[PDB]
Amino acid sequence: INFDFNTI
Amino acid sequence: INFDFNTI
Amino acid sequence: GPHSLRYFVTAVSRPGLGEPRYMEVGYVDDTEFVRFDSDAENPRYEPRARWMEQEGPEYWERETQKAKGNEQSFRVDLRTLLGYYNQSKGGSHTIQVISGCEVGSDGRLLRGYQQYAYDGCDYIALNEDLKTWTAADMAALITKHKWEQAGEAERLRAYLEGTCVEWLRRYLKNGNATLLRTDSPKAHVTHHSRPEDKVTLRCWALGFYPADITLTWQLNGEELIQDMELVETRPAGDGTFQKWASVVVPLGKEQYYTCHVYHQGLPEPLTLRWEPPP
Amino acid sequence: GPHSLRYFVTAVSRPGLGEPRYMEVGYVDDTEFVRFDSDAENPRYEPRARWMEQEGPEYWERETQKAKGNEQSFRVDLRTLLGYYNQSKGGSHTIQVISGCEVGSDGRLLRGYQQYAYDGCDYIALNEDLKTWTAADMAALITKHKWEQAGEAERLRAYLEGTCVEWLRRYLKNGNATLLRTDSPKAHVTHHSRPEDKVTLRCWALGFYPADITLTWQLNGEELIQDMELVETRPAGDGTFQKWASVVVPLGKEQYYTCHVYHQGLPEPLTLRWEPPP
Amino acid sequence: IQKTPQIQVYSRHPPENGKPNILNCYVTQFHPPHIEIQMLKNGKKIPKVEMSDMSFSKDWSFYILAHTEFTPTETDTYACRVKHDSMAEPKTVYWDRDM
Amino acid sequence: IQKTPQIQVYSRHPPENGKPNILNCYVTQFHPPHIEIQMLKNGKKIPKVEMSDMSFSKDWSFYILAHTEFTPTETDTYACRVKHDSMAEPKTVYWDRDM
Repeated sequence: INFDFNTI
Repeated sequence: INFDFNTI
Repeated sequence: GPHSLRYFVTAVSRPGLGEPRYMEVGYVDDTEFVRFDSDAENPRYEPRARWMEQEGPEYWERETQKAKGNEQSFRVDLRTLLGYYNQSKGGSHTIQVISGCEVGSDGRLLRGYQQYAYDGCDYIALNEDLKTWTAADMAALITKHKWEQAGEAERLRAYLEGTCVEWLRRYLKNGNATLLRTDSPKAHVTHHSRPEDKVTLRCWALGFYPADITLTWQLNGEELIQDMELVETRPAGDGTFQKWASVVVPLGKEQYYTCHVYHQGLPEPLTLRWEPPP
Repeated sequence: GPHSLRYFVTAVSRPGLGEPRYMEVGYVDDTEFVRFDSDAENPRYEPRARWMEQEGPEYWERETQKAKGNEQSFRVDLRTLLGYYNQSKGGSHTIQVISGCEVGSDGRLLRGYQQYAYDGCDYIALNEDLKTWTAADMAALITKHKWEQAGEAERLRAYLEGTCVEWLRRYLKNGNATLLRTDSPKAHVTHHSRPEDKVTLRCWALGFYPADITLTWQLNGEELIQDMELVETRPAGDGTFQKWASVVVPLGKEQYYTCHVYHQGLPEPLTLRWEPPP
Repeated sequence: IQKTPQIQVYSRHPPENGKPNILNCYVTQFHPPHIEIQMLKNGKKIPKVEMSDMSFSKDWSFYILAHTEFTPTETDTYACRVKHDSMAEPKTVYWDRDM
Repeated sequence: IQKTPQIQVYSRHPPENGKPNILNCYVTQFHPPHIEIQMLKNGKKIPKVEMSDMSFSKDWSFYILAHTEFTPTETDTYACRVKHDSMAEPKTVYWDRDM
């Protein structure tokens, strides 16, 4: 499964 | 890296 | 050998034409196994390796919703980067991420990574240590301090050292611990005219998997890399790949040259020469 | 061997054409590695060798900021020198500085220096003791006073013994691989028929690097030096250098002369003779 | 920071005149990902050309395979035409069955 | 105190008639830094001429390299022309294949 991304 | 110059 | 779980992310703005295109593609050892594409009729996480059909509807429902949430982050990233780089709201821009882990044959992590790119240029990257970031320009510097402040690297680290690793093993299970499916290359040489006291010998490697292969031309034991023409390996479109290497030789010395094909599916590398049809 | 880090600084006024043109160029062992030019689109410090791309955005930012500060110092310097020599407001003038350190193989400062010039003439230089200033003329004495008492001898000594030496080591580290490259000259002799009775033999050295080279002609053991024509060593434009040395000799005696090519890239000096072409 | 597409045109199976085959146009090493690919028979557009999904590689550049069903003959010329912003003009690469 | 430009005009590679090459014009030993350099083909100004960045050396004098793409033939004349405060007239230096 993928990472939960936050914003740059 | 270069020198920081003051004046003449 | 070693093993990998990588996710490749793409978000691309297209001013005027609608909302950002958003894609998530997963890979187990270079093999694509899931994919999300926000331009699909019904945007959901979809299996791409038939061995993924093992997972329950919850998996798909929950990774779909994860994709949707990622889409929002990247869509906001796009907006943020227009601010950082003083770029127009009317232009088309691209964010890419490659994120993943490589675990060893023993099942231990050998390397976690996460790399960002903006319009095709490195933007920011997590270091070997899983603790610090490497910014590539002034804009990425702003990202690096925000994430250092938020401790984002500790949270990414936990994913890479744990979640990523466990599902890697898990996916390796379903897709067989080290799925080296293998089609060895079928090779042959063709013969073609050149400004006419010269001829071209072309060595073909066909129907092979996986993509990794090496062809060489030898003259009396030596490898002719200067003067060999090579094409980049290419998909036949059916799951297998093709390659060729050619060499220009004097008319009448065709039998002085040998082609060598090396591939993990070959017990022994292939040796071949031009054969005038018997 | 020994090593050097030097900055070459240029400020050129141009009343009637806008603001002073300002440039910094850094050299590691006579190899340009960074440059700032106030006339470029978006002026900032730039890498000039591929091995500088290692330094991240913090480095580029900080050195750009210091360039922009140096520029102001030097703009003010131009005005001040206009008056020190009571010159007109509409004339163009140049200030140059050479500044940096040469260090021994042991890593110890073999000598620090900082030379200024006005309109191509020496203005002031710092002494091989990093303490005193050799002024070259009139108003350079004023300057020397100011840097003596007002205490700039200390700030510059520590840059030169500390900061300068420290960064030189680092650049070599990243550099090394490329810095130490050496291309040996390819050489040959050409023949040119002269004011009738005589001929010119010209010894060429091509494709070599670095620029350091020596060419001589010999007539049976003895060197002609006091009698060759020779051109200044010149760039090929691709990163290598060219030179030739020529001598006038009697027709039919070409085979009595030998050309010698000395270059650190050479196992042994090259020795060559004119050859009647195939 | 645009990247110019590289292109190969080639069939899936060894070409034999009169025998149905697949013709490929494999486009790589390009950025940004927007791209238009046409396939042509004797200078005329082929209508039904399939596009694979777009993927990208470790160097960030994109790649894609376009393909269409064809029956090679002795004289029919086939080509692939690619329009991309890296390039002043649309680029055309002709099928050579020996390649 | 002003310094007079020195000039050499030479090709990057061994001149071969009809073979694309690079013609250089290397200007050294000059001060002040302002200088105008043109490359000429048969007395006429060549428009596509690139200029390196300017450096100066240990004696304070400036140097720069100008170069242009060209293809020598048996009869074309090449030259480099330099205008500079240190001189009353523009100084033209002709390309010599053996220098």
